[PDB]
Amino acid sequence: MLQPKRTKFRKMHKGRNRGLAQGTDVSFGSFGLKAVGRGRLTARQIEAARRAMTRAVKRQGKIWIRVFPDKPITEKPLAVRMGKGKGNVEYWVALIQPGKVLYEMDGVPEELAREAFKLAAAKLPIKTTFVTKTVM
Amino acid sequence: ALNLQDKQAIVAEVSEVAKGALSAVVADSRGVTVDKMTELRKAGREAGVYMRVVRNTLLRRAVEGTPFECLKDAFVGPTLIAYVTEHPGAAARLFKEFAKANAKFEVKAAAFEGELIPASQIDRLATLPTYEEAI
Amino acid sequence: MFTINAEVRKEQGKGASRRLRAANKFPAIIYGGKEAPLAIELDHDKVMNMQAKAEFYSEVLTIVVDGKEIKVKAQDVQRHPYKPKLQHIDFVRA
Amino acid sequence: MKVRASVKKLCRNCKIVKRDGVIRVICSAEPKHKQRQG
Amino acid sequence: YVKLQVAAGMANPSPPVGPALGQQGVNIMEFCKAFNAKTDSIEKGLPIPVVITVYADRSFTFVTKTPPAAVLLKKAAGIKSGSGKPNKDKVGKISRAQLQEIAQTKAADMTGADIEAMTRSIEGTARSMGLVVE
RNA sequence: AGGAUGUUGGCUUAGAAGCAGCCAUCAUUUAAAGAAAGCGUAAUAGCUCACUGGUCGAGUCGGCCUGCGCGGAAGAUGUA
Repeated sequence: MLQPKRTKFRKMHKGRNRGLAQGTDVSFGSFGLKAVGRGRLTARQIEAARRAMTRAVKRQGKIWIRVFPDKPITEKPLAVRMGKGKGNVEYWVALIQPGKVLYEMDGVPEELAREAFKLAAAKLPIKTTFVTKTVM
Repeated sequence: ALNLQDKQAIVAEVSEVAKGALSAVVADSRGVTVDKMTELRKAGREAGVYMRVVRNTLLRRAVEGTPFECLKDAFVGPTLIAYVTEHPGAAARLFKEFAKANAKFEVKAAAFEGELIPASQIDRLATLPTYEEAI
Repeated sequence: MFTINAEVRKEQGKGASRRLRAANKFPAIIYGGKEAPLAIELDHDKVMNMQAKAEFYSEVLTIVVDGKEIKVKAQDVQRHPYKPKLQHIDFVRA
Repeated sequence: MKVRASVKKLCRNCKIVKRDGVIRVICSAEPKHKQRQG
Repeated sequence: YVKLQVAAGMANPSPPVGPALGQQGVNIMEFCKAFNAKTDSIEKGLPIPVVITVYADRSFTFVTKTPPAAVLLKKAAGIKSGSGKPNKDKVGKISRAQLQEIAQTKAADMTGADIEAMTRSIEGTARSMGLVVE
């Protein structure tokens, strides 16, 4: 599970998730999984989708993970009233905007990359699409 | 399937063989296993006869180049052509005993002389001796 | 060889450019050389098919505007964030 | 009969049919492949 | 109608031949010594394939063929067993000449129009069994 | 209608013959026919696919962008 090794602060504001994404094109590999929806990606979802793609291509070629869950999310335990300070950090998320490229793959045929990305997309809470590297 | 460049090349080659040969025998060969074909191929190579199954459309194109344009009508149904390029006949001969013996397929029309040859009367070619008989 | 038909834009801005993309077109610009830059409109899907070929970004294209051919090269392309669409193209005079 | 929300062709012989507004999968080969959306 | 690969001047055994065509209606001893009778001329220890041909009255005829390519290639490489992992583990060498010999035998049994073609097929086998042609 | 030859490819195994598994996947005759896509056998056999010739005779194929619909959709007094 991806997680920052250390942070300047432990807890962060909720914030908002407006706007479109940066890094909207395949920059390392040849095929990419681009998010068309908006939402959060927990570190477990990222790891689950990575394993689904890693096993799909039988550990072949190269795989990049363009996102990183750097935002901590706190929760209050059960049977606890409101107040008495912010909750404890439970997991980390990466904010996703439409157009964000999540994963990139290289070294495999396209027809195999589509199935690998299709298996991984089933683990993610946001709608995605298949993209390929283009001549800028 | 077969790109247009393919089929053009298939025609060209069948046509070039048609120029060199001297006796063409055409037959149906549907409903015969590949072993009996493989056997007929060793009998063709042995007897110096060139054997091809080719699309009836595609043969009509080869033929027209000369002098087999009588054979057009022989290209309705499954077609097997027999080009005796070295010596004449022997194919006409070979096909009939092979035809009779195997009671599958038929044999259509042959062609020598730039004249179509009728199914029954092919017995002419199928009895012409050796070259190599005039001595 | 790619030839493109274009029309000169009547007005610029965010409001005008979004109306173009709603009308199955998209703006572009032609600069380079000593001439003044020229703002043009392009038919989207027709240009979208041409840019799908790798030589579109390497060879020299001709844009006929007011019946006048201009030889240019594709400089930069602004694509839609998540749709197979174009938003803007920079053309530099060859 | 498999009653699920996502019906799909499981082999070459599976056919998609819509009967009375219900998407169904009928297979002339594998009776296990018989599905209906529900 | 059954096909076997039997050792030259050897026949009869139960796990080898017996049961196999024995459970089809075939007279064992007859085929045994007829087979051996005609396969006497074969070199010692050449495994030869025979196609046995039985008719409704349990009587039979058979054809003898040339030994398998794998066999001749085993003998030509002087080995006993093909590679367990052909083309990952190499287990020997036949010259182009040995290929050609085997090809002419198997030519009596091939479908190649030329020496070269037959040889190429034999090479195909030789590759298939991790023997290099050297 | 054909779907062949080396050949039951090599290894393994009691057997492993396209079809438990491992490795290889060449070559021939080909119109075409994978050292086999699925069923089948103790292993063969046997069925079928890929592929190709024939018949038919003008369209047929599968991706994208979008509009509107379908399923997914089970609660308690009574349609609600």
